[PDB]
Amino acid sequence: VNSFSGYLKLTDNVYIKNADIVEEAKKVKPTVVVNAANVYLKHGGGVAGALNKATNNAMQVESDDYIATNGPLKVGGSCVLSGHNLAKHCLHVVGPNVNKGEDIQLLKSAYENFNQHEVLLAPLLSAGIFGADPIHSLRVCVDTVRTNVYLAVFDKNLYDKLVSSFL
Ligand SMILES: COc1cncc(C(=O)NCCNC(=O)c2ncccc2O)c1
Repeated sequence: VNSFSGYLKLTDNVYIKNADIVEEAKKVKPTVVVNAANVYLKHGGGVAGALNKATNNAMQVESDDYIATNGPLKVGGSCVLSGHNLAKHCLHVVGPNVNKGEDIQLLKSAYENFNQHEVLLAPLLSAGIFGADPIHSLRVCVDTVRTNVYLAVFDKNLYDKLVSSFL
């Protein structure tokens, strides 16, 4: 038993809710919150901008030190940093950005990072400003992630579509 509340169960291990991931993180304090990161960990907008804003820019300060030491992530890759006031840890995962021409097949590799964590609160990778089809992202999630994932979908209209079209 865990503290996540109000989720619709899609599969044995995947759950989904219409929620603001920032508000959900502040209430649950999960072990892991997933950020929709880019390779530079520049948290300017979308999920990343909202998570970073909720940390009062501490996420960005930590991220800049990470990049200065390690260089950029790979598309499809990830790193574990602090969750600040939102979670114990933040798993920064780089899904392919369609608006940059990145290969959508890398979406499966991106979701594989979730398997290193027993339970996660996460957004749909490559959705929103990353330009992928969220229905496709949900399908890849269900077919790739084997650990317990609680998906927060900000847009109510999208949440209902995602639910109604789920196979
Ligand atoms: C590319 O295919 C698509 C099909 N249908 C919908 C989308 C989409 O992402 N729509 C934007 C949904 N809104 C939000 O996520 C949102 N989040 C936070 C605050 C306010 C907000 O409106 C994409």
